[PDB]
Amino acid sequence: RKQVSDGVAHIHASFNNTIVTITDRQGNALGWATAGGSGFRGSRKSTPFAAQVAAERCADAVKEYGIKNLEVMVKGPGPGRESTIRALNAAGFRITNITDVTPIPHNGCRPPKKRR
Amino acid sequence: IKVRENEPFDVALRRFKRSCEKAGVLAEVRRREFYEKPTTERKRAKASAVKRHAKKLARENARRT
Amino acid sequence: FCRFTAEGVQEIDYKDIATLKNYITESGKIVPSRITGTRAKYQRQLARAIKRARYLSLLPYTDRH
Amino acid sequence: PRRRVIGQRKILPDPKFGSELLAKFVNILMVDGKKSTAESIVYSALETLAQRSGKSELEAFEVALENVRPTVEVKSRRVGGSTYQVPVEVRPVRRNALAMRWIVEAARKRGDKSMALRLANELSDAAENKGTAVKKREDVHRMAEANKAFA
RNA sequence: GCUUGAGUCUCGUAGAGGGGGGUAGAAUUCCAGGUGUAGCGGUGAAAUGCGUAGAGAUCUGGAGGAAUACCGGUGGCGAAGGCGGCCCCCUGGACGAAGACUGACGCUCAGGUGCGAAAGCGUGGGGAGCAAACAGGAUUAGAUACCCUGGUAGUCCACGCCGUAAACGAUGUCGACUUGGAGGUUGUGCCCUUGAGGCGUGGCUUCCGGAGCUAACGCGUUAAGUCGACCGCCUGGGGAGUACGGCCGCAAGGUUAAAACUCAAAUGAAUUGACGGGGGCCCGCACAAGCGGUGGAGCAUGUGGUUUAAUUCGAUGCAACGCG
RNA sequence: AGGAGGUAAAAAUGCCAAG
Repeated sequence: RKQVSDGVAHIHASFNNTIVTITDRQGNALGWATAGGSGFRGSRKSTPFAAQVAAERCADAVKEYGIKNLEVMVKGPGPGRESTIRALNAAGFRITNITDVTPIPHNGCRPPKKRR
Repeated sequence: IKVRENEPFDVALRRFKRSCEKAGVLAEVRRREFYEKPTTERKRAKASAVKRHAKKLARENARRT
Repeated sequence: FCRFTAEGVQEIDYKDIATLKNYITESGKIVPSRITGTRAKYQRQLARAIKRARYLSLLPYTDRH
Repeated sequence: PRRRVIGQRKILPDPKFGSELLAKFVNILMVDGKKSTAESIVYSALETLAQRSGKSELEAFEVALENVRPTVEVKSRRVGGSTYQVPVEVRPVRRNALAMRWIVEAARKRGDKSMALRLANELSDAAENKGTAVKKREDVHRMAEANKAFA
């Protein structure tokens, strides 16, 4: 193992599913866990609780690296956000800084027409 | 958007993204160009704004509170 | 509620990054005229000033650069 | 109902030894308003369990409650579109009252000889939590914990 | 002749007005690579789809096309259609101040000519994202649909064509006159700019409302008020903006535009109801929380049906069926 | 006062009835 101390937690809180990827500072991924992997196939993965267990299931996937300092990068509309950060704080990580990297275009691509 | 405040963290309390978007530009560009329904939903957004401004300046009757 | 160059008269120049920093937010977006109480003439003026200053990298477009 | 939030009843305590919680238990065992028949079953099953348990009557009884006393249960609530099951915490007055019901329906399914023998068998093996009465409590906790996503 | 109408000059101001050429950042997709591990994606829920050939996630690098977040506002400009990043070049119109000038040069306009959203058509490009058609998966009695996964034409550019729209303030243009209030926006004068003020005066614009008008709704100095000039148009509904003919068009079609026959109505605004898979509030063993039943069995009894010489008549969703 | 949301915010199907 490389045993890095400071790392970055990325959170892809989409409307249907949430993906918690913990990387190093450079961006190389170390481990991840989603709401679909924790069970909860269907409507249950779109809830804040499945985001919470996805972050916990990602915390013990990087126990072999000994990360102690996490900077959170949340991205997405989903209900994951304000619950999957609290699961990292209870997991025994020091939250150095939070930021949202939610990709907002400066108006151009045509979005879909969908859902009458 | 970006949050540190650097010493006494203890709690998220991100009003910061709510002070800019938090959903408002993202639950808008989720779909549906429409290209003219903005022009009509902006209009009733203004029409309901100026009607309640006419309403709050027309509350004084008695109503016996 | 307060004012701007309606009293401290100006014909806004984009190179005055000290004054222009007051009229963007922490994410770099232009703050609306309903907040600062700027006259609509000058809000058009500093919108062109900020848009020029973003081009010369004197002001950032976002905070995520 | 719609309007009334009515206060509960006034149960008189048990005549053998004064306890409303046992007195509530004989009502759930009762059928057809025959209370003297049901009290005959309770006392004859509590004494033949207190010999097997060693503990005296009430404390031998109430220890068999916590193995069937639940703590969360599902309810079918609709707020958005289609309806799903939310696990809710059981209020304490209901909590043992739901436990007493699960026992006497488990004892009624028991294939023993008499109701006194049936209920004493069910109330004893629930103190070692192996009966079907605890299996009701385990299966209400499984589907509650399967639906822990809703709170 | 005259100067008020109309116009010219001087000086400024505001503006997504137009045409051309540059360039900017955000994002999507693709391409390549690093890390990394079993899912991702999607939905009411699913599946199709994508993924151990290592996706999704994350990071770096690149290539492309298209649109311009925030400003942004019943804000602005334009004859209308319309027009939003920034910068330059070319260019139109509007408005204001203070004067000067021309001297009725004006208004309207059939035919005519020009402009004219989107879709479409022609030729040549371009093609990220969306997406008719189409395909697959669902849903469903069926589902040629809504929903999902893909996806060609198209959307973009150049140059022609089409010439239509709920092209709408469903309100032709021009002029005059006739109480008010609150705003927005853009000029300008004067005074103590003494300070964001005070006082005026123009242009455009939003809302409310008086008289008046209107069938009513409503309009209400930006009139649907009071008048004048000119133009377009209407004459019951259906047949029908169709047929035929002409003209126009590459075509799709447009434009002009009937009749036979048929009905005694079609329609407008408002009113009281009822209803809504509209909204708010509330109630009832209505649901929920419970307990005991019925539906199975055997009888009792009533009805339907069938049968009979007759099975007397009546009661028939709830509110007939141990009912008269 | 306007703005944003909130276990939450919906959207599964749901045809017909004759003078």
